[PDB]
Amino acid sequence: QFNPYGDNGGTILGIAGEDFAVLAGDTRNITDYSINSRYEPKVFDCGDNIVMSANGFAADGDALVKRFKNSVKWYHFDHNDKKLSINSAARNIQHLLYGKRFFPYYVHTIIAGLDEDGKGAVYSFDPVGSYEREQCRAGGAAASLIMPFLDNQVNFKKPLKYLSVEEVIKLVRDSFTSATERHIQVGDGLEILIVTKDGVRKEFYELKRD
Amino acid sequence: TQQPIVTGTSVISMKYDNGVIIAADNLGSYGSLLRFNGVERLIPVGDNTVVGISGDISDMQHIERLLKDLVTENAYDNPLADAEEALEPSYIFEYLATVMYQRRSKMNPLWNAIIVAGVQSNGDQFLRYVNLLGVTYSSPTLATGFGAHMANPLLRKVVDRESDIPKTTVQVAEEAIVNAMRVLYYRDARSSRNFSLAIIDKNTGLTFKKNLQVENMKWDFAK
Amino acid sequence: TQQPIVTGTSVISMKYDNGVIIAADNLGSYGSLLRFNGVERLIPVGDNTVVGISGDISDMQHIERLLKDLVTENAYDNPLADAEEALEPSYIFEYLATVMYQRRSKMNPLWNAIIVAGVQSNGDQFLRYVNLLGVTYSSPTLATGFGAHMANPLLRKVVDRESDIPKTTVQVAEEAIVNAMRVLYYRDARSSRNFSLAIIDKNTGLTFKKNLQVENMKWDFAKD
Amino acid sequence: AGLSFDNYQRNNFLAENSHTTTIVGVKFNNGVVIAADTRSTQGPIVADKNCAKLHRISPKIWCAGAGTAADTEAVTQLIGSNIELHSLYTSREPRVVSALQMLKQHLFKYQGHIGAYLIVAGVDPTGSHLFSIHAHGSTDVGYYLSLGSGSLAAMAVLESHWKQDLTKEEAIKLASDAIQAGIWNDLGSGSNVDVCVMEIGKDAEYLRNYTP
Amino acid sequence: DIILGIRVQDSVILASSKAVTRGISVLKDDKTRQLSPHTLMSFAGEAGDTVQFAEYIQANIQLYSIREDYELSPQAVSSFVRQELAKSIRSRRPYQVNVLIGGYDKKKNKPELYQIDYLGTKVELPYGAHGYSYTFFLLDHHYRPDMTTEEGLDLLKLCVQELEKRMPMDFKGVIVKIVDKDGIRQVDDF
Amino acid sequence: DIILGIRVQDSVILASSKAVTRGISVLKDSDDKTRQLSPHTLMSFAGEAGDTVQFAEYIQANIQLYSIREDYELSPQAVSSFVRQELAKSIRSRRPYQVNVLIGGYDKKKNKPELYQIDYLGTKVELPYGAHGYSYTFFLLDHHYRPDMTTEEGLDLLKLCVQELEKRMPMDFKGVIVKIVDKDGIRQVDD
Amino acid sequence: LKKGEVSLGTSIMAVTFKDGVILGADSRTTTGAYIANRVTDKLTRVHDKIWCCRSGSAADTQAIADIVQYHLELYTSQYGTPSTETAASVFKELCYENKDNLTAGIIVAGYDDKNKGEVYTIPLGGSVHKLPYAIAGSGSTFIYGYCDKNFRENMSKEETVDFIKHSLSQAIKWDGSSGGVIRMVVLTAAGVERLIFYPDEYEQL
Amino acid sequence: LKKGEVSLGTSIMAVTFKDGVILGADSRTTTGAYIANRVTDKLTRVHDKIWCCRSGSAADTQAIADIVQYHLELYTSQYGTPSTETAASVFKELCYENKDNLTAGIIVAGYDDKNKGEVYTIPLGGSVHKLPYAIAGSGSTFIYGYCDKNFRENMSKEETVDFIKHSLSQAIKWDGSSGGVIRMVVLTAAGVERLIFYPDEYEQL
Amino acid sequence: MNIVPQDTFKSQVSTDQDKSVLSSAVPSLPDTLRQQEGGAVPLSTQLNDRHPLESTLKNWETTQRQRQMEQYRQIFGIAEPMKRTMEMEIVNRTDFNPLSTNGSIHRDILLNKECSIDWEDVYPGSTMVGDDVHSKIEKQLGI
Amino acid sequence: SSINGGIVVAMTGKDCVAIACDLRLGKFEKIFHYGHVFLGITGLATDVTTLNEMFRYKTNLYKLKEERAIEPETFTQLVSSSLYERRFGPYVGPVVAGINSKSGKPFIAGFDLIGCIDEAKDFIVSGTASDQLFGMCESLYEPNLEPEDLFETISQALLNAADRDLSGWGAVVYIIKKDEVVKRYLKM
Repeated sequence: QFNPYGDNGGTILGIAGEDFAVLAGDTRNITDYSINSRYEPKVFDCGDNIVMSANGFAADGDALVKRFKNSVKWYHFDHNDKKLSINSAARNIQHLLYGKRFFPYYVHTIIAGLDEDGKGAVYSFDPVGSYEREQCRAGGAAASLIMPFLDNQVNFKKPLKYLSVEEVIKLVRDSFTSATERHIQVGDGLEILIVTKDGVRKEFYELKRD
Repeated sequence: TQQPIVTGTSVISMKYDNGVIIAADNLGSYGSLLRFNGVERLIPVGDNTVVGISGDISDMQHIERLLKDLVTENAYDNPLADAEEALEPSYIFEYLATVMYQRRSKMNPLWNAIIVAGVQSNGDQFLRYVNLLGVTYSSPTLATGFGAHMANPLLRKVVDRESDIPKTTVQVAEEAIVNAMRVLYYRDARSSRNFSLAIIDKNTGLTFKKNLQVENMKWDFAK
Repeated sequence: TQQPIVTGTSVISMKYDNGVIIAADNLGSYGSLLRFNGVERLIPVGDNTVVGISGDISDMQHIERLLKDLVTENAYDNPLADAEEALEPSYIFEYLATVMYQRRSKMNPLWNAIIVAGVQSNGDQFLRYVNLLGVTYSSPTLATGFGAHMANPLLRKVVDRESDIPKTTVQVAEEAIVNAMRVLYYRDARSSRNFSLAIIDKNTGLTFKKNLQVENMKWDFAKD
Repeated sequence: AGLSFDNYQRNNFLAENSHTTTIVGVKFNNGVVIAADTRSTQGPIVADKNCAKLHRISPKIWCAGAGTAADTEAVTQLIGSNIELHSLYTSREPRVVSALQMLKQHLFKYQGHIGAYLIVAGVDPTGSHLFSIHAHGSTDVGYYLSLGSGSLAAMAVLESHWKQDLTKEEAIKLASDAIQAGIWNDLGSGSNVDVCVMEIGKDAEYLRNYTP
Repeated sequence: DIILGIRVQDSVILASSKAVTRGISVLKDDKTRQLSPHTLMSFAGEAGDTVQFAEYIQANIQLYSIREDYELSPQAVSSFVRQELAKSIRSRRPYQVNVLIGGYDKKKNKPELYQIDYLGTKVELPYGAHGYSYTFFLLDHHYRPDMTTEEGLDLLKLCVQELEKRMPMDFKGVIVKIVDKDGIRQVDDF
Repeated sequence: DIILGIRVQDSVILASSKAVTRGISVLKDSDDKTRQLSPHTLMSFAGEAGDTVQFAEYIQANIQLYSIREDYELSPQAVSSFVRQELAKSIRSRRPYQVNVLIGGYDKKKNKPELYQIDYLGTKVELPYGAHGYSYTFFLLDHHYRPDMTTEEGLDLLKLCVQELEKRMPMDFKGVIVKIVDKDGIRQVDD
Repeated sequence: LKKGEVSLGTSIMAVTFKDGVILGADSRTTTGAYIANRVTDKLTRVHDKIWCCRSGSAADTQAIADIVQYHLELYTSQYGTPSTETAASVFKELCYENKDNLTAGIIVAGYDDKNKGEVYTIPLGGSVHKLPYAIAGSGSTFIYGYCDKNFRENMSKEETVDFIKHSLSQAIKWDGSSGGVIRMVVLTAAGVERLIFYPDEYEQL
Repeated sequence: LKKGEVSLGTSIMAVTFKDGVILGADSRTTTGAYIANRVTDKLTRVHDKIWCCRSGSAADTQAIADIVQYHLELYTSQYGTPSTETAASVFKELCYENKDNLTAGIIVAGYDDKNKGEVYTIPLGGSVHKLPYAIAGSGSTFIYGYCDKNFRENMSKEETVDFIKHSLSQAIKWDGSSGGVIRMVVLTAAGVERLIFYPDEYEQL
Repeated sequence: MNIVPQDTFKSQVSTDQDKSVLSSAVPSLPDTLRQQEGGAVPLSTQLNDRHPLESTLKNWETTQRQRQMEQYRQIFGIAEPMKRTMEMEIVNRTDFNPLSTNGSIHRDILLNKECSIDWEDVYPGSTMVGDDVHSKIEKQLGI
Repeated sequence: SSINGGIVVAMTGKDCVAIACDLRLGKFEKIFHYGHVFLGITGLATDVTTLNEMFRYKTNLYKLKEERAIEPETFTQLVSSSLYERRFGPYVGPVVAGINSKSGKPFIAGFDLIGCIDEAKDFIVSGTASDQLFGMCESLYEPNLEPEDLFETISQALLNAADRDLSGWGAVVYIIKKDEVVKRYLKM
């Protein structure tokens, strides 16, 4: 019996601010105990100030991102180049994921952007389609090493609402450095995309594997 | 299919300051039997693309047929096929990755590992890897099979990161590739002594070398 | 052993009015490969007894060692062990059958089929067969393996009942056995052209022939 | 007496009811060098970032193991005790061949149920020796050997830069480079490098964290 | 097959089923062994091994009492039972067995109750039950450390009434024994 | 899921237990294991959840369509034969599912009651009495059955059978819905 | 390979010489340890000077050979005599497109006025290879080294006949499923020639 | 064989010639597809002029060889130099008495004044065959016909060396479990001689 | 000439197969109280579900010594194995220390284990019945 | 009565150690002491009791013969040997903590089921999950803490582990110094 699935590791993290969103991921693609690539981005700018990242089976994530981008292009064609909201994108991704209910994608999905009011918004998707809006979400085989760090160094009830973008970037960098120290899979780089009303900004940091 | 029957072993590729270099040995093994000698596993597509395929030989020939069909259809009906309307390596890799993923989703995959190497029109090097599951990735050095475990560290010692690409001349990359092929012939049972090499350079074009043999063998440390 | 590795093909034997005739080919096959071409599967034990063993080669050599030890021990401390103490085929077959049954009861059997042929002291023909399970039986004609399905029909047309034994001469029986060996060579992948024959007679006493090849083969009709 | 088989049936009953590294050795013209990585992982998690994987059988006979850690440590300690007793009995410097024989016979006694794959290097009055030992009782002799999950990269490095006549410094550098390649290119290898150099007529030199 | 035990402030009450074996109907206690004049043992589980183990334990304890001319404490009895049970399965497949030991320590003048499972895990409990798949709801909601013997008997009667509400006619009844300072008695009315 | 049917000289009595689901507590007063095929033909079913109700509703729809189209009522024999054919057709190209059907009617043309039982393979048998579910009660029916029994005697026998079934059941056996089919049609007994 | 079928365990050879090609085979068909047919013509003809030998499953190979002969008849009606490359391509396509349902391997020998005799091999899986000579079958594994030590380019007809005879005799000797007589077809400019060699001739080599 | 146990996929050839015996082998140890050791000494010395090569389980063959060497030392302490027949008998007894738990096969090449050099083969199962020459291992299957065609009795030393070199070169060429250098031991009356040949030598034959 | 122990299984079983723990009331049945094995260990359980290495370990050194004796008999004669066995029996019979289970020095010297350590030496190996000096005396002298 | 499984955490502070174990509330503790050495065992309850009894036996004999209390390193080696004795019938996760009576240095170590020693300079976590608690300990750990700071850190880690999966959850914490050992209970 041919096995159509696989695993490529990787860790992603999405945080929602008061007027911005952050989506970061480690840029290392690895097979079982071997490094395929030391720089392979997993977070993409999927159109109208929306960042998307599917972690797990790389081929499934690439296919899902490609399908979503084509759907966004046809959405712009159909409705006078109307801007696609984050909740509509979330429902589109839910339908895309559930369309393969009996042959599921082996990915966990996180998207980030700004809602209608202007606050940061992060949506999390299980492989079959179920989604919900969260303030912070960590996916991959480092979440148990990243979430307690964030809970210790910040409160979601220093409240998260008063944080600036630089403080969030610093917290993400520190958590990923700690995970890199503790976890073998995590390392070799960290790419962060910040979504604000001005657009999407990209930053890169080198982790402890070169 | 369910498993390869006649199989190739490894393809190794590296980036240097002006282009890319790829190499693969000429052998088709029938299980533990080294059956066919003289199997070309590097396919030159266009004047600037080289595709290296490792794995099932029948699927490799099928992919060769697909590449030839693509090249023939490109000239239909472009009168500038040799001109700026040629096939970029990105187009070929996108088509091949789409085919591999579609066949994987159909439960009838092509048991191959494919490395596409070349130089774009603007002069940017292109080097990508795809497999039977449709997993695609890029790196300054790429390899398949036992090359991914033995030749990869040797190549990464030369081109460690993206900043080291402009510092690597073609001579250094070619020497490293030859040494990696020698190591593979040393420590791979299904490997072969004869191999082919391809250099794609934005100035000198495509250089294809055949009937290259592993030399400088060290066996005297026995008795 | 658990399973045989190097094996023999078949041994065929029959009775004629003055004795018995036995035959077996010379081949040791390693799976589907015809590896050894010098294996002898007919062992002359004593004066007028022949044992044919088909199956695992290592167990066959073990049985040959047992037979040699039996011959040496029978003549041990007995200067007159040549006329009245000579081993009869019945005793040898009884010993072999007991060994096979005891090893079967031990869950460590010998992967062989054994045929014992000879002439008794009173001139009576002896011909019996035993297998790895220890089951033994006797008949005017005997065969093992594929010979039990092809050679047996050919031999029973000559000796079908006990009353047919006095009517069967040595030449007829030898010709029938040679024809059976040729037929086996025709329709057996594991068979060999070379074979060995042994005639045990109550007048001459013994005649062992080696390096016998299947002759008079008809392949001309393949031209069409 | 000896290793116990008690509660084997109980363990099987519980199981049926749902109740549940890079090493190199390089031989140079007047001795042998053995090097290893220094990372201990309990799966994905890095348990220790500086662990000593170079164990000593005799003052001038060292080894490094893989497989089952407890089995490797226990077998190394038992063979060390036997070697020390043999040397005291004979009043002679222990030989690597004696340790090889003891290890081979002990591993063959248990028919592969004791999982310990070893690289054993040493220097005795007869010369310098380097052996690889399998868990089933089979031993092999070589000039350069590799072991562990990163053994392929290490073997590639060793094949690239090995010669018959190597000095001490060249051998140390080659072993360090092989361990470094294993560290960088393999997920199970990391941290520092431990080296042990043994010459003829000189004390063994043990360098922990040779390259940090 | 259900065995129950309630430790009231000055007594131990042990309850067990009457008799059932295979599909054979019998009229007819064979699940309680008197280890000591102030220590009782109730065993449930597989038929054939549990009785042998209980008889072995009783013989050993009687031998100790004869040798020393003294009564062993319930804690020591429980420890010995646990050790013997762990030893019995050290070289064979484990068998289903559950043991409730109820005693009255005369030196401290205190009732004690212990439960040992099939792997030999001794636990000291105020109340215990086995064979019921629950019944701990009544044993937890209406239990007090200072309950008298009458209150414990009433609670046991409530538990028995609960048992005789979802079981067929095969449920013959419950045999009840009480261990206290005066020794071991058998309760007939309740 | 236990269903019983007793045929007496002048009527047919069908009894069905309350349907329950594993791990779900439901309180209702309805008969979801019985469909009225026609004013003088009743059907009771017991088997796997989902498939059985779909099959029963399909049969009821077909029979109602026939009654509307022809302005006439099918005989119990024709109804039973149609049910048997449809049940055999249902498992023609799929794994068979557990289902047992008791059909009770009063033929007006023959002026007599009739009762049929069909199992999961599609075996239709005409019976004087029948039961399905627990596998005890056939001996009680055999010793206390007469072809000329009245409705009251059949009801007494059904009460005895219900009591016997309740005694063995671990007191989780709720009430039994009882219906009578006779010349006046189909009625439900609240006793 | 479906259970209970017939396997074409044989010794197949095809050698290209100065004046054309020669295709040789044995004549044994076995079902386990029993020789089902000791006189078998394994030199299947698909065109006047294009022949083939089959291995794998007998039924699948026969169906493929029939379809290839049909295809070549259509081609000959349309364009004339096909080349060996076209027949090899049709064989390869038929074997490759049905490799998940049919197990088949072919050795194709041919001759034409332009290429002057060619040998192609399609092993299991569907790949195609053009070689100066080819060997196949269960009994081929025993003559590999021999075939690598006695083959010369542009041999005469007699030298090729002797080479094929010796190699097939060794394969018959060492393989249990190879035996009987040796059948050879010589394809040259003159025409098609049939040769048969009996055991008493090649066993004395 | 047991799970995870090393197997000896070698190429062994022992040939008897006019002045004694020659035993040759390759030097590759594999782990399925990865070459664990490029250079190995597969020629095991049991007595001063009695050598052997092993196949099957490595551990079992090593234990058997050690026990046989100990037995021959004990025999030599009493009756002097043993014979090849005695060593073959000890090997056969050890292999046959333990065939239910150990997988081992031996090729023994010896020399003595009485017998003037002999070859014995003990395949899996524990049966001893005395042959003029013997071949074993994974690659040996590819040179059966070649060795059969090119063997003569009472050859000279150089002729036997060339025969073994050619046959082992072909076996290495066609087998993936056979390695670079060829090691040969010549046992004659003069003494024991060791020869080694490199790939650049025999690949050009 | 064995290497791995062979014929370690039992051909037959009986209730009185161990004569040392026979019940005095019924001499044809074992005494469960004096066995001190937990009281729920039938002999049948000792015939199934055993580790496939326990028999090899418990009979390894004996098999090696028997092979050595066989080699001596084949090469040296009967006198050498006879003398070795005689010395071993004399050493074993004249040592009786009920308070210890460690082997004597002379036994280790004869077995050539003066400077050899195995897991048997490192791990040599309450009850109300049968753990006193008198039981060992009765076992030793056959009383 | 299910008591199988639990969590034991060991940490080293400036000149002290802290060893804490989970409870179940609704008399069975998983931490034992043999002088100035503490052992916490997680896993099968019967194996925990057996190891406790065996180690009490061996430590009593060691004290009687050596005429001194056993050091944490020697006890670690003893536990490793005892675990390896049952190689084919292995029992659990043991954790050893203590302070050497002579050198004064803190010592913590952990064991697998066949006695493989892992000596950690920072902390040891033993348990079934060992993922959320491990992350919380990694985030909350700081080297060279005072006994009060170390107690606060370990108590916070246990409370955080308890919060993320009860009614009857408790914990026992030992703060061990060279001359004083403090035992405290946490009721969440």
